[PDB]
Amino acid sequence: HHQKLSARLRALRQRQLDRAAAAVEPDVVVKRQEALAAARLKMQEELNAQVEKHKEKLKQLEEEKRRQKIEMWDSM
Repeated sequence: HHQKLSARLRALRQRQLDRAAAAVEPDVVVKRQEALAAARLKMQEELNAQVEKHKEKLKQLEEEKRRQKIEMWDSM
C-alpha cells in the first residue's frame, strides 16, 4: 500500500527538517557554545602547562650554562 510508503517518507522528512531546525533553537545554541568554550578551556590550560614547562627548561639550561663558565675558571 502506497499510503504506507508515503507516510513513512512524510514522517522521515519532518524528522529531518526538525533535526535541521534544531541547531538554531536557543538551548542548542547555548550548548554548542558551552561545548566550544569547554574545548577551548581544555586547550588553554594545556598550552599554559606547556608554556611553563618550556620556561622551566630555559632556566635549567641557563643555569647549566653558568655551571660551564664557572667550571672553566675553577680548573685554571
